[PDB]
Amino acid sequence: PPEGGFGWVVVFAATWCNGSIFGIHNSVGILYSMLLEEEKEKVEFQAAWVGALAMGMIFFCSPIVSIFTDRLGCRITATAGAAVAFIGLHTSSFTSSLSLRYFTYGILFGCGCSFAFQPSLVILGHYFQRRLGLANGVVSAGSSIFSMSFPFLIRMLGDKIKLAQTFQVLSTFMFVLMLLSLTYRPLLYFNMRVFRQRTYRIWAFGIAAAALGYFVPYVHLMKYVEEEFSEIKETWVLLVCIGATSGLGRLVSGHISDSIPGLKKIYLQVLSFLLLGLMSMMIPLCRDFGGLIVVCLFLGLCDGFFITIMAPIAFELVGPMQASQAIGYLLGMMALPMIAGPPIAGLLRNCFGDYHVAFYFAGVPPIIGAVILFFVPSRLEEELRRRLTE
Amino acid sequence: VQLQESGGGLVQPGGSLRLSCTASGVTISALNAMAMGWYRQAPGERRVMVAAVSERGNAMYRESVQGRFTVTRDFTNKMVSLQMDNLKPEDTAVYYCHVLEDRVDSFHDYWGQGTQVTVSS
Ligand SMILES: COc1cc([C@H]2Oc3c(O)cc([C@H]4Oc5cc(O)cc(O)c5C(=O)[C@@H]4O)cc3[C@@H]2CO)ccc1O
Repeated sequence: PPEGGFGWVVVFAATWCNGSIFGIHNSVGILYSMLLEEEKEKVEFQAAWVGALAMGMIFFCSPIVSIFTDRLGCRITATAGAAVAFIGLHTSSFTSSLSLRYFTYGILFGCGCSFAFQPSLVILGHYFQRRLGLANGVVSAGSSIFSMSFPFLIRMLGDKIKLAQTFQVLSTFMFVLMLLSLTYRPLLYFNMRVFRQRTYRIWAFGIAAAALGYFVPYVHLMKYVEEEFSEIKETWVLLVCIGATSGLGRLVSGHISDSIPGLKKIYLQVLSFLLLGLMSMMIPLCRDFGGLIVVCLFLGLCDGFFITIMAPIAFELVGPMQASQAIGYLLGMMALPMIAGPPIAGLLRNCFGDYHVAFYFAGVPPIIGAVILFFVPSRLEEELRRRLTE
Repeated sequence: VQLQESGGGLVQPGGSLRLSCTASGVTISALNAMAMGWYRQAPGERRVMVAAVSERGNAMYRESVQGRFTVTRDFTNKMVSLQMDNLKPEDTAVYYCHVLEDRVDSFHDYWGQGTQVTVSS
C-alpha cells in the first residue's frame, strides 16, 4: 500500500465524516435541553429517549452495515448513508410532533450515520499498513476537535433563530459529507466466520464488558460538578480540558501504536481500562477543583488510548479481508452496554441522592474488562493449545 | 534450529526422571521468539505433544501428563528442562525435543533425537 500520497485526502474525508456525525449528535441534545426549559410539554422521558435512540442506532446497526459494505463497496455504502442522513435531517424541520420526530430523527438520521460510519473506519486500512496507527490517530484527533467546535459555533452564530432552521443549517454538513464520500477509491450472509478466533472473541467480550461502565464519567461529571462545590463559576473549563487532552492523547496514542509489534498493542487498552477504573473510583474522593482538573487530563488520555487503537488491533487480529466484519460486530456488541450505563447511573442518583455510589459502581466494569483482556491468548499459545488438545 | 543432546532414563513406578539440554543451529535472539516443547510416542500411538513452554513463559500440559510433570526454560542458554515426578508404567514411551516458530499464516517446526523413558516394576 502507498502509505501516503492519495491516502491523505481519504484521511481528510474520514475526519470530516466522524466530526460532523458526532458534532451533530452532541449539538442536537444540547439544543433540546434549552427548548425543554423554555417551553412546557404540549414527553418528559421520550424527549431524551429519542436522542438516546439516535445515538445508539449508530452502533446497533453496524452488523447490517458490514454486509452492505462487503457486498457493494465503501464508496457506495458511505454515499447512500450520507444521502439518507441528509434526507432525515432535512425532513426533521417539519412541524413539531413527537411521533414524527421519533421516526425522522431516531431512525432515518441514526441509520444514515450508521451506514456512513463503518466505511470510514474500514477505508483507511486500504492505504496505510505501516502507518495505520498514525492515520487513525490523525482522524480521531480531527474528529475530536471538529465535534468540540459545533456547540461553540452555533450557540453564538445562531442569532436566536428558531429550532426549525437549525436542522436546515445542519443538513449542509451531511450534504458536504455526501460529496466528499466520492473520494473513497478501492484497492482490494450471517456467516459468523470471525467468531472462530478465541483471541477475537475474548477481546470483543472484554471490550463489551468494559463499555457498560466506561462512559459514565464522560456523561455525568459535568453535572456532578454542578451539584458538588457548585460555587466554581469556571465549570466550563473542564470540558475544554477534556477535549484538548483527548485530542492530544489520541494523536500520541496513534503515533505510539506503530512501534508496538503484534498483539502486544492490547496492553495499552489494558492499562487504559485500569487507569480509568481507578480514576473513576477516586473521583468522589477529590475535594479540590485544582485536583479535579488533574483528573480531567487522565480521563482525556484514557479516552484516546481506548478509542484510537481499536481498528488497528482488529486489522492485526483478523487480517485486512475480515476487518470490516470484525469492526461491525465489535460495534454491534458494544451498542447495548454503553446505552444501558448512564441510565443506571441516573437511577442510582435518584435512589441515593448523590453520585458517589454511581461512580463507585461505574469504576468496576472497566476493571473487569481489563482483567478479561489480560488473558487474551498469544499467537504461539493458540497453536500450543491446539497441539496439546489434538 | 537443531536439537541434538537427547536423554532418557529408567525407573520404577512412583519414581522420577529429569531431562535438560541445549539446542543448536540457531541464534539465541531468534530462539527467544520461538517456543520449546516435548513430544510423545508410545508403541502403537500417534505422535502428540505433552508439554511446552510458550513465548511469554506460560507452561501448558496435556491431560495425561498434567498435574505430575513440570517444564522450565532457560532462554539465554537455549535450554528447556522437563521434570517427571511420580512416574507410572503408562508413561513408558519415546519422547522428542520440539521447537516451534511463528510465521505469516504458517509455522516452522523442528524435531530432535528420540529420548527413551521407561517405567518397569
Ligand atoms: C446517550 O447516552 C450516551 C452518551 C455517550 C457519549 O460519550 C461519548 C464518548 O465518551 C466517546 C465517544 C467517541 O466514540 C467513538 C467510538 C468508536 O468506536 C470510534 C470512534 O471514533 C469514536 C469517536 O470518535 C467518539 O469521539 C462518543 C460519546 C457519546 C456522545 O457522542 C455514551 C454512551 C451513552 O449511553
